[PDB]
Amino acid sequence: VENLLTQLENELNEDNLPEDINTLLRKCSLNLVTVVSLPDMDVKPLLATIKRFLTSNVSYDSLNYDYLLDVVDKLVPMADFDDVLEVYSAEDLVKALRSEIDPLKVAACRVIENSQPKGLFATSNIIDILLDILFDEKVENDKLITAIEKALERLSTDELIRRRLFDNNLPYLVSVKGRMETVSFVRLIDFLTIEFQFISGPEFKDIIFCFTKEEILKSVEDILVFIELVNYYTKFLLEIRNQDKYWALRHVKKILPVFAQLFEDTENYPDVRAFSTNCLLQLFAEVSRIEEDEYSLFKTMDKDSLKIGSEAKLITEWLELINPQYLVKYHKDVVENYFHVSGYSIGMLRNLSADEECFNAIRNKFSAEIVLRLPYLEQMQVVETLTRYEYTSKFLLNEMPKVMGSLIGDGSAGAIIDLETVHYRNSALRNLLDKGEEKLSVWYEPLLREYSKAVNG
Amino acid sequence: MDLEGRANIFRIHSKSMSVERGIRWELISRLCPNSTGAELRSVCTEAGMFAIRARRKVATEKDFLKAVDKVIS
Repeated sequence: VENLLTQLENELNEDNLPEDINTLLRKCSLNLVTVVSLPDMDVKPLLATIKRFLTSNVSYDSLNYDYLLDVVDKLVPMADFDDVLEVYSAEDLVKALRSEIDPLKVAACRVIENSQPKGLFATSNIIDILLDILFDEKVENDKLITAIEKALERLSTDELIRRRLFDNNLPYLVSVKGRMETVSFVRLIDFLTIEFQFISGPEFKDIIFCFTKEEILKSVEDILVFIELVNYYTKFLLEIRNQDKYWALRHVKKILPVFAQLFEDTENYPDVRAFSTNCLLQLFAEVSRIEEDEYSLFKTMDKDSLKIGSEAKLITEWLELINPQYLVKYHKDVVENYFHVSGYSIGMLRNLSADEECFNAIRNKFSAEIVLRLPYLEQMQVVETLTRYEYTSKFLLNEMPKVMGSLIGDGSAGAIIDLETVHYRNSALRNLLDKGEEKLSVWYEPLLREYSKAVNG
Repeated sequence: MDLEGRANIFRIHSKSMSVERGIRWELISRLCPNSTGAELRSVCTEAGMFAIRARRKVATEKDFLKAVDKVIS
């Protein structure tokens, strides 16, 4: 039913526009999603036509633009780009963006997204244009904002396209970063987070990425902006630890201590706390996992602002996010005087047992009795976790005999319709089997069968 | 769903509760990307609670942030 609807549409358009052209697009679109590659046809009599419908200052009632666009968005990527560029020359785009037609804009936006060399228009102004429409506080049409954003994220892979961003627009970016206007500002922040992934050490101007200690304090006046930034940084530190970009740490290491203070100082800056408390803890949990020497930076933020331990209201919170290693060393007394095996602490247990050393501090709170007390649903969650590490498994497989069984036979483990319990239980077996028959002493037989019975049904 | 459907979900699930005009959904949503379609809903219901928790009978944009931070953490 591919080439069938292919021409069924192209022709219904050259007519007087039947009152079902909206339905024809609706379904013919899903057929495209299935079949990956396209036949050996020419996409000129179609795209060169739809372009006429979108560029036409005249609209039609019997035509749901939303669908018509969904078709184009799923056609440009399939067919070769050389043929696409023939319908949309490098100059056509420039006009499509400067036109007063939103539906037309979103079109070229995705045509640029699938530009053959990710550094083709790298020497054009089309890139600066999109950036101009993106940070244009006026533009409310979402379908466009995203279309452009997703278009940049795909081209920002090339080295050239990035230059046209942080070299041919460096002044404009710093500009928007200066106006700091809710709408416009926020759009730049989410953008930066995306670019920091395809950026190297040299091509990195801390004049658009890093924020002055002042800027942060000046955003607190518009919480929406403050929160959006705390998350930006939280992700920034995240991206660093995973992609081993320990070079950036030197930059975003001066402002981190600023957040810690804003968090503590509730008298002045009351908003910050009870208006972004959680999103902040998310950052402190990332700072504790920063690649530094003897946890220098964090060791101070804790001793100065985030006085972990002092506030009980947060004790649980802390032991659920803050690095387990740092906790078992500079706050061992805490992880030792509060973590109690329960469906409630099911959270802490996951983060705390992340470090063999840390675990060996809570392992004294564990006991088959306390575990089998709580309902099955929570048991699987606790068990499954104790099987996410080797040092924890050994424990569950020995010191905890009874529990191990409460995981396999019961008479009809299939009587478990609870999707959640099934998830954890079935998982607690998957990683528990990777232990190998050697280690899994006498539980191998029951496991390989209980898991097999679950994998099938 | 990331083509800013999160924005729509809000707009739609909102016109069934007491909420003042304005409330830039485009931004409120940019604070919940990985939020599976269902998550958006859990925020709205909570948002209204803060408005009640206080006094107002209508939810303001700030009540949503007070919820998103309490939901998506």
